[PDB]
Amino acid sequence: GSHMCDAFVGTWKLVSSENFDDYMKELGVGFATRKVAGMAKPNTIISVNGDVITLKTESTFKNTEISFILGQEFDEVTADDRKVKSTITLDGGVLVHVQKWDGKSTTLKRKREDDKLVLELVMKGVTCTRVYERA
Ligand SMILES: O=C(O)c1c(N2CCCCC2)nc2c(Cl)cc(Cl)cc2c1-c1ccccc1
Repeated sequence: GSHMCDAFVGTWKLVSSENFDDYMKELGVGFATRKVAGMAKPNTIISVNGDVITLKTESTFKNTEISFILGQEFDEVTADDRKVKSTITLDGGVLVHVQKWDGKSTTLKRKREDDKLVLELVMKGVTCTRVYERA
């Protein structure tokens, strides 16, 4: 049967970024990591099996995979090596991903817009946009 998350399922390749260096800086990412991460064009497979959503990313920099159930907090190690407590929820048709660590929080929103998957990343005053197309 069909589900709301269906529009996210697929293979997505990064095409563009706005304010990513600023966002990483706000997170405390060091110079060299910012430069190397900022060059990459990662690919992410988003799949669903029952209630479990998996996000599998492959790139020249880091490979990551997370699996989760909507609304259920989980442990995540981010590409910049933060050890966070994450929760991913649907807000209408937007996936909202909150990461908490050391009393800090960042919010990552995934939305479908035209044929794209658009990510909005917010840390304190900084907003970054990452745009993906199907691969
Ligand atoms: O796009 C990502 O998967 C991703 C990412 N994103 C954040 C939004 C949701 C998906 C994961 N956040 C990053 C951060 Cl906060 C720091 C660094 Cl140093 C690298 C990344 C990368 C990243 C960047 C380049 C290659 C691999 C992962």
